[PDB]
Amino acid sequence: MSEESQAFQRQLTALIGYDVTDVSNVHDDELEFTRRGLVTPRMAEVASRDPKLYAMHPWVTSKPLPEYLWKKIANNCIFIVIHRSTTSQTIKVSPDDTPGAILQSFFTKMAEQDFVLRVCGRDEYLVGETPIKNFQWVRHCLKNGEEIHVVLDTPPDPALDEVRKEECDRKFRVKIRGIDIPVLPRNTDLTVFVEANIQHGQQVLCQRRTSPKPFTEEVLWNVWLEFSIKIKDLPKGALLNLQIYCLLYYVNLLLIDHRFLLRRGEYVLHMWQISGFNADKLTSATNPDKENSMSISILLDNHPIARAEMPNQLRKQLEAIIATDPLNPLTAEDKELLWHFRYESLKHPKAYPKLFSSVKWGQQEIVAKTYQLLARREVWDQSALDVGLTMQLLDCNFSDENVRAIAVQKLESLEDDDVLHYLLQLVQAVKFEPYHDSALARFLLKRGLRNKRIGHFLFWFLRSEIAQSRHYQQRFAVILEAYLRGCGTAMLHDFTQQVQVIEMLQKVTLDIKSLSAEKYDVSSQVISQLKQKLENLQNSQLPESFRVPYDPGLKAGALAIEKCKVMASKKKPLWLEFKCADPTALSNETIGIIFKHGDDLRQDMLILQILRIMESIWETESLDLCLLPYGCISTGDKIGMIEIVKDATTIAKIQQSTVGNTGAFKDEVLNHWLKEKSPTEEKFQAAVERFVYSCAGYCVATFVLGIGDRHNDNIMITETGNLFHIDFGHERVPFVLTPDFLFVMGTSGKKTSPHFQKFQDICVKAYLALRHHTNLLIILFSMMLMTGMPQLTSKEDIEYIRDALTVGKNEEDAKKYFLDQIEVCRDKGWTVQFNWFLHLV
Ligand SMILES: Cc1nc(N)ncc1-c1nc(N2CCOCC2)c2sc(CN3CCN(S(C)(=O)=O)CC3)cc2n1
Repeated sequence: MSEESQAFQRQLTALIGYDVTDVSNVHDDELEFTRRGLVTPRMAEVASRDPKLYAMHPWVTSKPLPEYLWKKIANNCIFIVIHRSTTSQTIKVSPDDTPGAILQSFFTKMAEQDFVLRVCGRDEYLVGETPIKNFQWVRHCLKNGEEIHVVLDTPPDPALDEVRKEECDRKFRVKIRGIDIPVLPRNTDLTVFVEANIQHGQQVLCQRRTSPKPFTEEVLWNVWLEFSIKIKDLPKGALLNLQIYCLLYYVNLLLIDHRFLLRRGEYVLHMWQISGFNADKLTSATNPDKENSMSISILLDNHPIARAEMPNQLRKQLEAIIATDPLNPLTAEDKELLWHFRYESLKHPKAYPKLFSSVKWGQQEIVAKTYQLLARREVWDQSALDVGLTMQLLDCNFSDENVRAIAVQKLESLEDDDVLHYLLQLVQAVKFEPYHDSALARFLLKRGLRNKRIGHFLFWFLRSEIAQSRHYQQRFAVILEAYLRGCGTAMLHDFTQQVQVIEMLQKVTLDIKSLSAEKYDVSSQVISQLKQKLENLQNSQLPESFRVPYDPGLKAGALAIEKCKVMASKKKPLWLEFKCADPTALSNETIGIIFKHGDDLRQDMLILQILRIMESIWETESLDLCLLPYGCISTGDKIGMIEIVKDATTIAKIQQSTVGNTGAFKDEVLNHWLKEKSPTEEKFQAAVERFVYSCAGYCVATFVLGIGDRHNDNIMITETGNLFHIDFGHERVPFVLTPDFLFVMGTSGKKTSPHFQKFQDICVKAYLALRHHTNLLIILFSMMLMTGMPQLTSKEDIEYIRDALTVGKNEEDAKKYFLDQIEVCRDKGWTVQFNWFLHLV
């Protein structure tokens, strides 16, 4: 390597948080093979992308402009203000106008083709052949009733984006020699055995055990486990799962490797423990900690890898099967039915998941017929993209390259707008890939290199996992390094600044938790310290500026120390606020961010993101439920940052405001509070207006996910009437619709107001509109559970959501069912709200 070539990797490693060159936690070369694998897709994409558009990353959408935003223009005319030094002219514009089309208009109307229309305050540009109606920023503006302010400045230089110059029939069998652990201790000497399983996509193909022996730090068997599957019947991506019961430890090994070579020889694998089903169990990675872990020792010794129409009534039997949720499990009679009629099943795209689950992948001949089936793909290829189907075929139930590859094929037609919607879940879905290199891994790579916004979020999502997942940090690290090597020095520089900032801040956050009561209230001595230490960074540490990781358009400047604090929580998160480093920004409002250690924010991200998906699903049907999914990025182990929504108050505090007698609750306060924060009667009804939708919004969403049973503290509202929930870190009620809410709406205990009619009316559309994507939500959710929560019941836990969405019912029985939830609120008022801790001591 070149000397300076090695100062780079060094750079890359500290941007990643893992050393992708290290080879001390491998027993083969699949990861290095995969660094090399991706060089071609990396370069292929770097080469093909437009320098000048990649530079500006215009945020754009082909979707139609929703009905609700259409009424927001009663004139087929849009007002775009333009700024240059002092003065600023305003220009009438048409929804269909174009950036070029108005730079030209601007010059004409003025008593040249080498500038650009940027936004004030942001690195967000209005550039390229898009209708102005189709720029995200513009659609966001019309929503909130804000003028569209744009500065005329010169395009950024593609030079800065430059990328550094790239330089038998034998039954299979396995010999278990022994296990070994440095220190077992627990209590009683329960016997112990191994469980050797041959798995494909969680499907078990075969199973064997060893004579149970009482637990001792060393245990030797020398035993050959004689499997039933034939060496030649082994399918690609087939794991030898090895397990230790007394379930204490597990480890995996791909039996067929990354060059289609059957595995062979001695292996000494270091096993993972079990914390007092989920995707960590599937990992091909071994435990880096070779000092404390249990160890299994094994030996392989065993290469290649080369008409008629249905009756009228089975057809119906089949169509029934195909017409059922992603969970409703298949019986052998189902499975044999889908298979005998592979070809009729193939004419229906929605059958595909179920159909490829009906494959016996422990048989060369039947896998072989499957690929023939995949060959003749005319009908799948033609179909519209169902992100649901696509995702179901990427989950843990499929471990065949070819199945998975045809799903990723289907993603290719997603525009960035949508890639951003599903990016997080796709990145988590990489966990279910048998092999480090993969269609999906290469697709995520392509799309981040093609679009700086996707590149940005892709970086954090990957860095988030590497940082806190030993099971997958290796595989993800290889993919990030892949990314980082083609994003350009422009971006590499932003990531370096961002990584600096957050690391300094995370120092400050933990040092503050250590110095404070186990929970009780911030001392004055903390307020001193916190402000003191921030100033101690504000000088010659904190970089000048940095992109806000949850909003990469926004560049934070210097801290506003006066406005910083430690939050009186229980953990001690930081309430930090920054000046905006952009002078062009037509405001003085700071950029608030919270920094928390002690909550696993990955759950929060996952939830915030589903929330976004919901908001776009209602977009498809012309509905706007005014959610407020604030930004929240996970950065490390139980540690990350959070956006501060401006001018929002907890509902707890608006109640607790008036005495706040631990729980004496009054129905009047909210509506009063709104008028206080509303100077004119005008802006008030607009607040009541929003509340209705915002409230309606969260009632539906919150219920569906089964996180609707929450305390006051964790629900906030803006001075401007937007209600929202927070803190989605992990008798009853369906959701929170307290009498104080209903008061704003007009009701007061088993009555009906004009606005409450409205409320119900909204909720029902919203509930119905979501059921139009039942499949989508069931798959997103269940994937959430496997890759995001603790170890879950791969039946019991997920089952809730099916019920919530009232699967297998008509719209009436379902609308009814929801209205009944509305009622269980009006029957319990404050009771569990009041019950929300009456427990304290
Ligand atoms: C902590 C946390 N963890 C997780 N995972 N998720 C969310 C939150 C979270 N986020 C908040 N945001 C501020 C508004 O924008 C959105 C975020 C707030 S405000 C609050 C009310 N408070 C403001 C006043 N103070 S104080 C005196 O500490 O400043 C009490 C807390 C508690 C709270 N908790």
